[PDB]
Amino acid sequence: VRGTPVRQRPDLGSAQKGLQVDLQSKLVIWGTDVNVAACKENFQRFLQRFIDPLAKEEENVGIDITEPLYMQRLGEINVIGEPFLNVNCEHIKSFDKNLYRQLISYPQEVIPTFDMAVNEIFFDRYPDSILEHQIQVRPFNALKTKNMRNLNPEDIDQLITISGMVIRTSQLIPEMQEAFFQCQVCAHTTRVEMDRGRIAEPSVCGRCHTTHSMALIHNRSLFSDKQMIKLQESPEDMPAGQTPHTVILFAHNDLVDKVQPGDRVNVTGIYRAVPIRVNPRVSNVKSVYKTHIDVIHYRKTDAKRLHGLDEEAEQKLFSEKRVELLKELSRKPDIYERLASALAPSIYEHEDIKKGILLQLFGGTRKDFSHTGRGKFRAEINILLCGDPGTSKSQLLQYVYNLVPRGQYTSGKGSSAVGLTAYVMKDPETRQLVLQTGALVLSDNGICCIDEFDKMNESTRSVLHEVMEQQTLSIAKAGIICQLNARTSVLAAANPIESQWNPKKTTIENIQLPHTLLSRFDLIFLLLDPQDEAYDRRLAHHLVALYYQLDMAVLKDYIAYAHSTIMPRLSEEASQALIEAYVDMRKIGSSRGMVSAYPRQLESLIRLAEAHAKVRLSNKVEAIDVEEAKRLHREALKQSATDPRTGIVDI
Amino acid sequence: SGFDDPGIFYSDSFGGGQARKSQLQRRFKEFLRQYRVGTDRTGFTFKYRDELKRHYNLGEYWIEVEMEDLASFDEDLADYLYKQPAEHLQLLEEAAKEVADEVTRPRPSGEEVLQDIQVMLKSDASPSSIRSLKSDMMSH
Amino acid sequence: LKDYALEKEKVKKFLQEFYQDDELGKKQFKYGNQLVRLAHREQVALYVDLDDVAEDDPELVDSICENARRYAKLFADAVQELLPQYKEREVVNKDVLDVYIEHRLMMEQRSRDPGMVRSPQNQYPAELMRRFELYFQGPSSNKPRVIREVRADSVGKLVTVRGIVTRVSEVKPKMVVATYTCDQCGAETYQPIQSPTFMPLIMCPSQECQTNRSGGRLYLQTRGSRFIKFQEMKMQEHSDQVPVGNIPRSITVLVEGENTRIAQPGDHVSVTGIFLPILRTGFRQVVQGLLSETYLEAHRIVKMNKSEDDESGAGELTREELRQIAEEDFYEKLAASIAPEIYGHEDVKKALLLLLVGGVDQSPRGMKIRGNINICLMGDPGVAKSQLLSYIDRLAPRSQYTTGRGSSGVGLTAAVLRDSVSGELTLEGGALVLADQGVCCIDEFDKMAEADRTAIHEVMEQQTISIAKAGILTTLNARCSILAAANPAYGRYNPRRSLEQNIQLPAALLSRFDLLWLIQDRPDRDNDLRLAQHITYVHQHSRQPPSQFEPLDMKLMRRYIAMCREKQPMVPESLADYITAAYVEMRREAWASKDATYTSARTLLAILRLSTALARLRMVDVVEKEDVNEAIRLMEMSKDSLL
Ligand SMILES: Nc1ncnc2c1ncn2[C@@H]1O[C@H](COP(=O)(O)OP(=O)(O)OP(=O)(O)O)[C@@H](O)[C@H]1O
Ligand SMILES: Nc1ncnc2c1ncn2[C@@H]1O[C@H](COP(=O)(O)OP(=O)(O)OP(=O)(O)O)[C@@H](O)[C@H]1O
Ligand SMILES: [Mg+2]
Ligand SMILES: [Mg+2]
Ligand SMILES: [Zn+2]
Ligand SMILES: [Zn+2]
Repeated sequence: VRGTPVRQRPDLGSAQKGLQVDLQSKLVIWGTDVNVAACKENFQRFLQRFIDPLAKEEENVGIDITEPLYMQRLGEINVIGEPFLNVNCEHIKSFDKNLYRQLISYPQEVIPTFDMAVNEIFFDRYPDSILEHQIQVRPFNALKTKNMRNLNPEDIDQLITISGMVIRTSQLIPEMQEAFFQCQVCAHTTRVEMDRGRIAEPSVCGRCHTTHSMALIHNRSLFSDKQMIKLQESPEDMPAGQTPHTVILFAHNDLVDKVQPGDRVNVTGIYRAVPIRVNPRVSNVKSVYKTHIDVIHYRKTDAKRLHGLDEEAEQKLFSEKRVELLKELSRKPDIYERLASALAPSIYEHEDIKKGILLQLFGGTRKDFSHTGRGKFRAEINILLCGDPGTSKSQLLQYVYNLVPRGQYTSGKGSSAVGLTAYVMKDPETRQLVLQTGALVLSDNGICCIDEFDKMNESTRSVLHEVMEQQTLSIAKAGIICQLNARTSVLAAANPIESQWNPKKTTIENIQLPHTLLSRFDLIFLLLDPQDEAYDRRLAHHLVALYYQLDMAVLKDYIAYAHSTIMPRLSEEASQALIEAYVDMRKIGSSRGMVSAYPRQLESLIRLAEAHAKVRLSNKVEAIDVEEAKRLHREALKQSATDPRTGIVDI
Repeated sequence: SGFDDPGIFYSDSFGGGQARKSQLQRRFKEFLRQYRVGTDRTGFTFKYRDELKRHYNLGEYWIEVEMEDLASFDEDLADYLYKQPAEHLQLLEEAAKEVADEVTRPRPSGEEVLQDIQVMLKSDASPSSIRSLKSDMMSH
Repeated sequence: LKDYALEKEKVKKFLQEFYQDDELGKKQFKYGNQLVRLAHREQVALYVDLDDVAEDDPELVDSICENARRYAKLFADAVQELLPQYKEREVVNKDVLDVYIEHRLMMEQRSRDPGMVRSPQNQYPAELMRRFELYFQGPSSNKPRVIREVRADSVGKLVTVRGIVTRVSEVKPKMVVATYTCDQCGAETYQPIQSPTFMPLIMCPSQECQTNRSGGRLYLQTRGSRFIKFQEMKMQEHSDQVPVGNIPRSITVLVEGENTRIAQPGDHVSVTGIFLPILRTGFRQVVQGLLSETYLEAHRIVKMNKSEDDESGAGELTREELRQIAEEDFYEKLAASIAPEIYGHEDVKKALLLLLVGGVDQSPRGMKIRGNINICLMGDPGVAKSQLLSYIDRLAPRSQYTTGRGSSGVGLTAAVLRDSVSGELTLEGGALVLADQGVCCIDEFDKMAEADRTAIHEVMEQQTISIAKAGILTTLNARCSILAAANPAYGRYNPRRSLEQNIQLPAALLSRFDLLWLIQDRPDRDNDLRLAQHITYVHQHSRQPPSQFEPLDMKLMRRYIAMCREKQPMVPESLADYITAAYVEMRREAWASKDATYTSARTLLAILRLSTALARLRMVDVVEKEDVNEAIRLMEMSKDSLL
């Protein structure tokens, strides 16, 4: 302590009695097995000398041999102003297993001890540092609770980690922390802090001794931020017949507005049980309590996903060694093919679909057309997979769904128009009507996978027009009028009319989608079945070999680096290549029953070329990028196998 | 299920300038248990402990407390009794009930319920005039 | 009328010296051993079988079954008094509640004053410091009652009912004793909760705060309080015990403690418990009087008769079942035991057994292939498709049966519905969720709504249900195998039209089915006479005609199938070429012909999971070539009727 303010922690709840009990007729807290002194000293021992002996990557500061991992973090807290220490509970588990057991079991008593220990260590050195408040420790990565339905009343008030997707976040709620009073008579003022969740009103002023003359003045009081979050849990254990679960989270002061709807997050917090009133206007409570998490920490990183937008925007996400390795990869002649092949490794030789999906994961160049009157340009790549069944479209959509952050999966008739855009429900915790987003807004900066695109009625497929053209969702409903953001990539899979490609019908007759809607997709991959025996044999071997027996982290970091730093711009010779390509492709597609080209396919080419240049870490779009855009656009739609009169045959 | 109601239960108060009345009552209990009269030559006896024992076993349920004994053992308690007799005599009598309980324990059946003890009190101070009972002496 | 001190001595005597030869003939004290186990906190639930009590005190069993809540309390008192003398070591304090119990006990000892008589309120409530929970197992001499007929004359009595579970809440904490601390004293205050609601206390009653006449406001806290796992289910009358023109009646079962998480919706269960009232005060009651709701306070919940449980953990059995499983014709015997009253359809029954056993789910580098076999019986009128489906429903552990459009829409998928314990919007699953890891029998598949056919697409391949409608935005989880029954395009197979023009399924849905079986009944004198003799014997004797092998009881079939289920076999490399060649040959003959269904990689995957199921039925850990041969042969027999 340096006289630095020790701000209260609403995430730990209201303080308890904190009675000290001696177990001899040593001085544990009543009902616990922790004494504050030994817990504090254990944690200091942990902070001073803990080294991860197995982890060397993604530190960017961590010397990871230097005796503290965490006092390096304290040094960072000195360099930056933020007074928060995120302690990985697995580290505590390694160092002191009993301390870990105590932490997850009595967090409300152990975490404040951790706070005192951290501030003692920090202000031992850095004794002239200035912090807007003392350091607050945030333990994360506790032993993951796989299914939150498995939690018992034995687990109430313990520290748990869960994962799921943020569904709704409330508006910020002001929570009182210190009340302000004035006497209506003498104008003498006093302040009263929250004590166990209530304020004791002064009831006599100490100046003019008038009974009940001090009045609470709300806007001179001190408040804290609170936010309710609906999180749809993503359990790793899914017992038979169990429906999906929504858990209430409450974030406080600084974790408020830290996650947006559609974000996948690991949340560490305290499992709380709270009483329900029988009416809002009485004080009787039910015998059966309801539960929520008081959020302690948000972890956005996931090993199996790509980096989220919050991570990619973080300046120190890569070490210099990592950036050099990524750039060295970008100099490889076939980095495009390597990265494409790293996608869906269990799917057999759909190399062009995988290249298109890679370009979709990279995306085109975000542009600010705001001074041009034009509007907003869609930098997202929309792919449609049309092909006869059994050709692994749903597997590709499932792979992309399970790989990106901010993704959604929709199939067929299970979605409606208002279920994709937005609707009003009544929050059953506030008794208030709140607006909930649908699938197309929850993937606002991600990929929406629409499966069985064709088996999906035109009512809900009209919603896609504005999303795919203008990246916005204008809703003019009864009272609420706004323009939701829907900057999604669309990965759609559909069957032909008659559910199987028949060769007697032209491509347009056989896809059978409105011809204005097909122009919104910038790749239409025709996943057709050649009646080919060699391919049968090779696929059969892949599939059977699948019944007995490039990295991801590098792919993840490569894509994150490309999104962070690379903003490809068209070169003059790329400009000319695009002009010629559009004119040629428009000549080609003007044939009988082929998918025609509109001025929108020129922008499709631009997006694909920019994405491909971004794969090279190029920062400059060149003729090779436009050439690959043309080639990908032609290979999808099988325009080499298409005659200008009729359908296609086989490759 | 919505028919019965059990009681409200509580525990002993395990854990935890102007002393609270519980503490004053405890000091009164200590005074009654531990106020010793006599000398090691003639022996020591605990005056009020065995007086409570004798009176209770006879069925008396009262004791006589000298205010100088209390003043010597605990001068603050005697000051409380003089200034605010009403509440501190309630404390002292409750203390006497407890001490009598723990010196007659156990009691023959029929005498199972513990009795209230009246604490009469005396002093050696010279009496004041009945004419001196002015208004400043009210509630003392 | 009766003296409960003597009853407590009676139940103590029962608990201490009742013995049985259960342990392999060795004579054990059945309940003393458990008193040991739950004195060391290694057990929570003590199920007091009332058949054991009846062996030596049937009058006690009568008293128990007549009050049943006095006696649950008596038994808890008696066991709580017996626990200290059965404790042979010191509990390791596995829990957090245990620490509170230990601290409270130690403080009580510390300030004991053994001879001083403390107030009746100055004590720990019994329920606060138990950690065990005691339940009755109904006497078998009590015949189970019907939910409709459990009425006011059985309030307070122990009854046993059976029905389908329709609805179970989530497990959530029910306050049993609310603990408070004071801001002045340091004593704890306890408020045992009996009602469904309670008013939290405001002022503390402890001795110190009464002596001091202090404010002493008390604060309700979850940390010292007692919660119990609570769960509310709705259970429904079985169909064959409803009056004639009626609908089935429900009963609310309040499940708490260790009986939670047993029943799931869709389960057939037998519940033993006390029929009890809830005062129902508060309303603008039309009628004067103390009217109340009712519920069954569950004591024993037993899944049964299709969702039997204990056999699963009792896989060890007689030497017999060893010898039949070892036999080579075991697969034929299990197939023949499927609906023995239906004559013929031997290969159909073999395929159905494969659907029951299922293949092995693969999870290679994040690209899931499901081991479920989906079968469609595309047949003529009156060829026993519905009878086979209804049988498979009665057989499989988690099976839902769906006809045309009674269970359409959210009757297959989920819906959001209001609850009662929390009053919010819970998600309830339909047939595809109630059959999440079992079979969903879709009768009249061809006359199904197009929205439901689309949902079935996504279920059959991705094994989920994606809903993005207004109230609901979830991906449900539906790992079921679809047994469908349908008629050809015009209700009867027309040999003058093409095979797919008769099936009337699109290529995508037709490929969703691992085995699609055509069942035509061409008349012929011999086979029709044999079918008629079988059917007329079944009518005459209510049984199938005797054959060489007696068909297995449906319990044995369930146990054999379940014992097969945990037998994941691997396809070896030595079969890779054989399987690939079979698939290629099948694929080539599919387009060589002009009367063939759509064929794809799913055809390979069907071979592969069918052969895995066949390997699993032989309890082997690798697939052999005979399994692949049988898979191929079933795949041809599926369309053999065309010839
Ligand atoms: N080229 C391939 N690579 C890997 N797996 C394949 C390939 N082709 C087919 N499969 C396998 O066959 C199955 C195809 O089902 P999937 O749902 O992926 O196809 P689909 O195109 O969605 O079919 P539909 O058009 O009927 O929806 C999957 O299990 C997949 O693993
Ligand atoms: N092979 C058979 N063995 C025994 N009984 C049979 C057989 N075929 C038909 N039946 C009898 O015929 C009756 C009708 O059978 P069911 O209702 O199952 O026909 P279905 O296949 O459902 O026809 P639909 O396609 O019209 O629904 C049943 O009572 C059944 O007992
Ligand atoms: Mg699909
Ligand atoms: Mg039928
Ligand atoms: Zn004043
Ligand atoms: Zn108190």
